[PDB]
Amino acid sequence: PSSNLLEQFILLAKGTSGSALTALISQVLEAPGVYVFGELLELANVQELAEGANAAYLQLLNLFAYGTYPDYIANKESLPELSTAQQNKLKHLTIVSLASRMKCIPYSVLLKDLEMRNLRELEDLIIEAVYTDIIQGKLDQRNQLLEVDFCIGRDIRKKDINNIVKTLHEWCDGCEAVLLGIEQQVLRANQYKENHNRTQQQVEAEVTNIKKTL
Amino acid sequence: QKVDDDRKHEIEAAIVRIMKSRKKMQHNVLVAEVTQQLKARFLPSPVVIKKRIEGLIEREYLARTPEDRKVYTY
Amino acid sequence: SIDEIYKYDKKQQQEILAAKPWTKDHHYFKYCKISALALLKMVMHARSGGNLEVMGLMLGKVDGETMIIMDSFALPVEGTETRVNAQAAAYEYMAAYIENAKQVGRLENAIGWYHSHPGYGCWLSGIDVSTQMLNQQFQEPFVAVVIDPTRTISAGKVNLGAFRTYPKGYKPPDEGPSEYQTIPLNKIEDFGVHCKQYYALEVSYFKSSLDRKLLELLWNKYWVNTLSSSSLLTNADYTTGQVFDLSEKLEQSEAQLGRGSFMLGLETHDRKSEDKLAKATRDSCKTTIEAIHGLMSQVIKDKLFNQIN
Amino acid sequence: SVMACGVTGSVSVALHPLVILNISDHWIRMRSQEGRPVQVIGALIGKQEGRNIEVMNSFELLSHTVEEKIIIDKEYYYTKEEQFKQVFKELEFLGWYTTGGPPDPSDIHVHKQVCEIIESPLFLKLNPMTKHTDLPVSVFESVIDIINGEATMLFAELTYTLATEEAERIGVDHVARMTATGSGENSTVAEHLIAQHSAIKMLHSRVKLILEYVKASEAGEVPFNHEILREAYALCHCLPVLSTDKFKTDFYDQCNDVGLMAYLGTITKTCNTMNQFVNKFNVLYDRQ
Ligand SMILES: [Zn+2]
Repeated sequence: PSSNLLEQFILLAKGTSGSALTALISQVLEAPGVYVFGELLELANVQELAEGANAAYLQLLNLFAYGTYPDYIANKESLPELSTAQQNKLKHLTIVSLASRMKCIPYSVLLKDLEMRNLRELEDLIIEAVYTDIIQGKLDQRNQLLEVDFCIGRDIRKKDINNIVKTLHEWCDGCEAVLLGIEQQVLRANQYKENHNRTQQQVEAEVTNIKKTL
Repeated sequence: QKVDDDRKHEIEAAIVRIMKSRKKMQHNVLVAEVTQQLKARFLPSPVVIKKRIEGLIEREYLARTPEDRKVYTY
Repeated sequence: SIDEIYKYDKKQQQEILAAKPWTKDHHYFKYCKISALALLKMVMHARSGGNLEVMGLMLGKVDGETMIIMDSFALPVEGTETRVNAQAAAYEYMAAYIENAKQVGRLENAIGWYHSHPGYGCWLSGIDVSTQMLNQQFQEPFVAVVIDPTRTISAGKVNLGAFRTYPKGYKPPDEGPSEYQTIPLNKIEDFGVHCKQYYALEVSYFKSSLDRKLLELLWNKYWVNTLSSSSLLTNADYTTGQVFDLSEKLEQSEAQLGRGSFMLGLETHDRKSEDKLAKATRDSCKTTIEAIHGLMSQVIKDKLFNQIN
Repeated sequence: SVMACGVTGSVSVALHPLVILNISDHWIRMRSQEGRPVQVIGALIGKQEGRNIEVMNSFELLSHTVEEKIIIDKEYYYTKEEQFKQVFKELEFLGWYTTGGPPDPSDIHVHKQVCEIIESPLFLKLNPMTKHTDLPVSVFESVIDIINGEATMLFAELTYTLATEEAERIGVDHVARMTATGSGENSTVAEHLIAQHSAIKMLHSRVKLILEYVKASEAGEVPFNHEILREAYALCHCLPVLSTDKFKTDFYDQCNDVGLMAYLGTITKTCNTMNQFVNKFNVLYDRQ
């Protein structure tokens, strides 16, 4: 029901805004389920807040859409104080970014990037994130690694599109290169078949010539 | 009737117990062994045993297969 | 020309049937070419409902030492052959089919019979030997094709064995393929008794249009997903069995070759022992190329998905 | 125009590979017999359960061209129907098939005759001269539309599926494996590489659709399709499947094992050639 609630908040944001819109943003960041905030960022009232005097909530939303937990820790003064749900959601987003970048996550990176002093708390947060259908994977405690098979994505509106286009272009170029390579190998196989064929009728021509000779 | 039924299940016990420790046939090989082992009991009765061995095909336990009576459930 | 084989030359067939070169040599027919259509139809009929013992007629023609199968079809069997043979209303059906084909186009006549061996191997039993011997009396040539629907799952592929019988009293001069097949205890007895009364033809499939059609359809709908790991060959029962069978075949070849060195002037042994070496090598080569194709599809896909960019 | 516009399929049609193979064989043989790709006409049989139609088998029909019109030998069709009654009774007639491109003003008459035969026939047309990667098979139904005040029969394309069983799957997979093998060896890796070429092309087409959509979204469209572009970006981040030392250890492990097996196969082929060379050499000059 996260998508339905987010759509309802979008519809409400087309009207009421200001102090109410900040309350809606706080509810979004506190209500579990919403793992994507790109829907809210494109609303014209978010831009209205951008030209509006209030900016702490908008900076918090921008960091939730693009930044990670260390960015919030650095901005602990310029951002509104988070709740337990908001902190857990931001940590989940940071773990999501880490998993998306690299699949097998050592425990050292998790402790460093999330201010995790106790590894038990790290395990609790990891299992909480997995059990809420956010990330799918396996944990290796002997190697102190977090193997993530699948993870959700992050928001993309402003600057990551160029990277996506570059990534898509690289994939398209790579697919074309393999397609051309397969065609070359097929042509080589046909040439080898022709060469094998060419060696054949020469033998029969050699045989038939001797048959005519005798 | 009781002793006839006794004989009729004793012959089945003998045929299964022997042919489980032995091989099989194609048309007429196993009948000889069961007649030999039932020689000391009573007459071979080839027609009765031939009619009875083909009644187990509706089941398994080395049957014969309804479509062609030659492939048994080995 | 891929489609040249589909051309029917009636006068040429009549000329071959008048010449009867097979009467001059009992090993005359060496090759069996089967259309993709006939293969599919016979395998589909053989599979029918799981493992059913069924049979049919094959339509085709002859070309030198090669027997060509173009099509196939089945006969009515009320009450699963409640009468003698799997024919019942056979003659009527056969004649009707023949005339209908002659009208709609098919001008190929009877070239043989096919039947299935559910899970017991491709071979000729005493009944099938006598049937193909009678099929060598009436309809001069004829070929007995045997299919294994249950081994199409077990072995994974399975070939459609094509066979021809020797006339009563005639001995194979030296023909000894030494080919091993797994035959059930209740079937291996009859198998060994009549095994030498016939020989196996080399079965081959001209690269036509019907074959590549099926290959495309499958790899464009069901096998379009070229993942499924990459090697079902990893299960070491089929390759290992072929490897072990190859080891036994060459071990027997050496034992015969070692004993054949003392006998000076035995030409038959030489030909047969070299024939075994050749057959064993091809089986290894076909197994090798299958594994090579398996890794080639593996390498191209695995390299792409993991580290494309 | 013989094609109906705005008409959706009313029944579901299930097709089997046997029908396609029969159509292909008919077309190939008629091409071989009479030069150009002569159009073929046959019939469809199978099982129908209400609105679910399953085409399991197909056969051929005798046709004659008189007055520039294809007349189906419906007496031949009924004789062959009774002939099939002797072998299979559970299969019922479903429709007729032909070969060609778009429907021509000759197939309408044939479908009219077939609809005169049975209640509701199915029309299937195969294109043997296709060039795209899609299946050139389409199923059409009979629909009556009032065109210019006159009831004209039209063809409505049916969104047919292709149903198969385990048996047919295994058999066709075996035939594909055979097609991998060549005559002696005509083409073995060619089909294998084209097989992966089609799969890569299928994925390559999907990437183009995503790439075009992002480009359009950058200019117009919906600025953010929400869970879609979010996930599309996540799949571009999951694209580099991270590999560790063990996976490369196992990947090189598999390559070396079968590569050694490939080396053994080459040795086995080489010694056979050596054995053939030795046997021929022992007859060339040597005695005993
Ligand atoms: Zn048989």
